[PDB]
Amino acid sequence: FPRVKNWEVGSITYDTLSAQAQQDGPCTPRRCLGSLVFPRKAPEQLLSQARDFINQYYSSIKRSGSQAHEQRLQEVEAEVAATGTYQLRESELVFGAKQAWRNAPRCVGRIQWGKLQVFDARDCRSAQEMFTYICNHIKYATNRGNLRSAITVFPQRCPGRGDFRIWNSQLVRYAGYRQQDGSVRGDPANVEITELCIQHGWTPGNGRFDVLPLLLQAPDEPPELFLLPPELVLEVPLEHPTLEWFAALGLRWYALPAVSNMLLEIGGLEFPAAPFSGWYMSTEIGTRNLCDPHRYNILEDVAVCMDLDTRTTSSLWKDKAAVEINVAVLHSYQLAKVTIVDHHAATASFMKHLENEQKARGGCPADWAWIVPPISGSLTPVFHQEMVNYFLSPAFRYQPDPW
Amino acid sequence: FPRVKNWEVGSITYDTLSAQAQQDGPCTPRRCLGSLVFPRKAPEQLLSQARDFINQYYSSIKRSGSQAHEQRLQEVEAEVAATGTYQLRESELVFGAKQAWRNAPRCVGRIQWGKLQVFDARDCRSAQEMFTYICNHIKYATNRGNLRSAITVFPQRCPGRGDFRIWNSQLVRYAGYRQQDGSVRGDPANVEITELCIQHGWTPGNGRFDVLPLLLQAPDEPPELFLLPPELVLEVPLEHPTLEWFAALGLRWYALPAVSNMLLEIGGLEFPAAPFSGWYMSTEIGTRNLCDPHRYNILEDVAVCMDLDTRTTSSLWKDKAAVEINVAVLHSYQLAKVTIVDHHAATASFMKHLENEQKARGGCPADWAWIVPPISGSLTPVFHQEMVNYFLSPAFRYQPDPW
Ligand code: HEM
Ligand code: HEM
Ligand SMILES: N=C(Nc1ccc(CCNCc2cccc(NC(=N)c3cncs3)c2)cc1)c1cncs1
Ligand SMILES: N=C(Nc1ccc(CCNCc2cccc(NC(=N)c3cncs3)c2)cc1)c1cncs1
Ligand SMILES: C[C@H](O)[C@H](O)[C@H]1CNc2nc(N)[nH]c(=O)c2N1
Ligand SMILES: C[C@H](O)[C@H](O)[C@H]1CNc2nc(N)[nH]c(=O)c2N1
Ligand SMILES: [Ca+2]
Ligand SMILES: [Ca+2]
Ligand SMILES: [Cl-]
Ligand SMILES: [Cl-]
Ligand SMILES: [Gd]
Ligand SMILES: [Gd]
Ligand SMILES: [Zn+2]
Repeated sequence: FPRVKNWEVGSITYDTLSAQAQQDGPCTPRRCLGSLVFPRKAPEQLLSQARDFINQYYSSIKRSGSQAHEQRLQEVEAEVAATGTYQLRESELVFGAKQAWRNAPRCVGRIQWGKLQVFDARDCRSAQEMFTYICNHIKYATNRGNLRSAITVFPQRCPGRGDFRIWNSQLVRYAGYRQQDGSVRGDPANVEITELCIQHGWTPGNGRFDVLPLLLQAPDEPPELFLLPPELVLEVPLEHPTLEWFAALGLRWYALPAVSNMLLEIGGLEFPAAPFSGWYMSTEIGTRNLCDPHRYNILEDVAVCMDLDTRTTSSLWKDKAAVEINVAVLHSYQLAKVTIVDHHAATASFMKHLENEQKARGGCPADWAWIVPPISGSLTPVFHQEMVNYFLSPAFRYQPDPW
Repeated sequence: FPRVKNWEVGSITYDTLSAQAQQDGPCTPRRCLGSLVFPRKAPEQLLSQARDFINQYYSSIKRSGSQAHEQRLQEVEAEVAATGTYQLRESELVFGAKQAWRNAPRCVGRIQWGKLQVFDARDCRSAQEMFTYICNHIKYATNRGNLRSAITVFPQRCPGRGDFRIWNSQLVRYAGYRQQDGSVRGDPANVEITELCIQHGWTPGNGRFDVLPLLLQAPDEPPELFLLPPELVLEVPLEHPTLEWFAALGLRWYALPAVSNMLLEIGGLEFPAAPFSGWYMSTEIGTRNLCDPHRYNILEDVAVCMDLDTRTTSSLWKDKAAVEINVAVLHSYQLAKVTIVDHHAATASFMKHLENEQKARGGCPADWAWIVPPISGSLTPVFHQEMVNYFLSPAFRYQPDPW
């Protein structure tokens, strides 16, 4: 059991849950690979994961080993012998979706993990039904700006059948257009999906903030291109409380972060289409999406407008510009009554989550590199907290792109 | 070999040097412990370490497999067989100290690793001569503000005789006076060594920036107290370029960071006293030392004087105050003409180092959590660089406090 210390307070805890880690991460005693974004890369096997998820579920509701427990087990045995897969009960699916959030080591927002709206789309067929399940997700989750966590679970993977996939990495993304001068107009992260929407017959725009269509894929069919109703996509134009020229930069961002390209794994079952959404932490927008050199890369533009000395690094013009962009994000979302959390509040809440989980299950998988915010690292309490990273199931996992 | 990606550029390398990692770290495939501050804690083993180190030395001078190379291997073999230990040649000690720096995964300053002044103190015989070696180090390294990197190597550990030790964690450190109610006047990080100085006869001040004496330990002797000559301890009064009241906070910091409590390991030999010094990166002073809640903890005081809304996190008052403190540190050192580097220049030079080392050795041991600075993380290039962490020798190691 690894000993983990908080260096600001001096307290000591032991992570006993890590002993239960299901799958293997990339690290070995010879070398640590914790900084890598991708830690890389049947029926008797499926049953072993299915059984242990069922034992988890019944333990969580006290029905440990009771009458319903053994019958659920024998039910799954027969289903897999008959079909090669099995179906989850609706409560097992809700439980599994929440635990997979709960287990996500890179999520700072997990204090909220017990509050998630699960929409069961497992009866889905055709891309037009996908699109309708999706549009209902967006409307429920946006809630006119009072954002609410939700996940929509499309049908699981099963043998011989194609897959339900959402090709977009998020439900709301801005286009990125390659151009003759080499660079990109819009979001460079989305250059690949933007030329795929264009390939599949989408006439493009020419703005830096053109909302992309959806490329939805039903099993064993090409993807179909749907346009989101513009009144369903809530956006926040960015202004600054005191810098009147900030608004003239024409920056904006969207209200709803809805990740649509990860795979949900519950009890050996795999759901390659299960978009989930919550709300944003301010640094995600104002530091990473707007100030990453390979994203909108606006930081020098703001610094020029602030009349900072951009010819020496030691003036900290980069630091001052980033702070005001983050201020603009917080101010604009609050003025628009869209849910947003600043990085100080979020990390403080994650510390409370760590304490809750220490008592609930003896530890908490956490990825320090991703929990610590991308600005003001050591000004937040998570910087001073040692963390243990490991993989538990149910889980959210990366998956190959469909194409 | 592990594949390593830079996400700003897209470039990919493979760290083939990690396959040579001798000593094991704390991670397993089950769980990564990369965020822990302390990752750890006879003839034929000594020989294999000595042989490896000699091989390194002769590769470094492009004379591998030469007559000199084979003869030095045999010579080390004969001395170990006769005495159980051996002595480094002078040239080997210089090379080994530079390689220990080169190998230190938590150091962002390693672009400089070849420029290191190595003072050989292995004939030192008393605490009094120890103090003279230390004063000569400080005088050379300080160089009236034009800082020069240096290390002084005291005698190696050997059987049947105590170690040389410097009890202080750095050669220059401010007193921390622990108060009855748990508060501290001075630097809270130095409360232990402050109480040991007093217990060993030092008459304490009552300031916040009182320079501590040195407790110097010769073999098999209690530590002895030595006062540093005030004229050898260069200090920088802190002022801000545009906030004139900042000067009235009465803050100061010292010019020379000189770590004195780590163990230097070279070719299986151990040097428990081997102080080394370079110059500061400004975030060490302005962010960690002055703004850590468990250090000087000045953030709220500064934010109040700047008239910031400290009642709500979403004002980003902490971020704004931390930036101006960091500006004051850089401005103040530049005004005093004392060497300092800001976190942007330092991290840019570290990216150059990684490219150099990829060519030279096929990889570079790097601790992401320590290389990324404590403010403005994703605004520096190292945030977006995947890193592999591992232990090479020669090495600087932690060791228990001698009391
Ligand atoms: C309720 C508000 C939420 C906030 C403020 C929040 C915050 C965050 C942040 C800042 C990250 C780091 C993402 C990045 O830097 O790219 C993250 C990661 C993650 N979150 Fe949360 N999150 C929330 C809700 C949710 C929900 C509802 C789920 C799923 C049910 C979830 C699952 C995940 C996963 C799987 C990751 C890791 C993604 C990856 O590894 O790429 N989060 N979260
Ligand atoms: C020349 C300018 C240098 C700069 C700007 C620099 C910078 C740094 C910084 C910022 C750290 C992190 C320290 C902390 O957070 O406590 C570090 C760690 C370290 N530095 Fe450097 N350094 C320099 C020179 C040197 C030299 C000359 C040596 C040894 C000969 C050295 C050896 C180390 C080691 C071993 C560590 C790891 C300390 C630990 O693990 O606690 N550095 N350095
Ligand atoms: N895509 C590539 N790299 C890449 C890899 C990983 C990433 C990180 C993507 N995380 C997006 C994300 C995930 C989780 C939470 C949020 N934020 C939230 N607050 C919420 C979202 N939902 C409910 S809350 C955002 C980005 C890019 C490529 C590599 N090669 C060609 S493309
Ligand atoms: N305090 C404890 N732990 C503790 C453990 C580790 C640490 C980290 C200590 N880094 C000090 C340091 C190291 C390397 C470089 C610099 N900076 C420079 N620029 C240079 C210095 N030389 C040439 S360049 C500063 C600090 C505290 C305790 C344990 N038990 C009771 S207290
Ligand atoms: C190389 C490194 O793992 C990569 O840049 C990580 C670091 N930490 C992160 N932290 C968050 N929150 N989001 C990220 O995308 C990343 N990227
Ligand atoms: C818990 C965590 O490892 C600890 O706070 C580390 C994080 N990164 C660091 N990085 C540097 N450069 N110096 C430090 O002291 C630390 N502290
Ligand atoms: Ca100007
Ligand atoms: Ca000899
Ligand atoms: Cl995003
Ligand atoms: Cl220091
Ligand atoms: Gd102007
Ligand atoms: Gd002024
Ligand atoms: Zn690891």
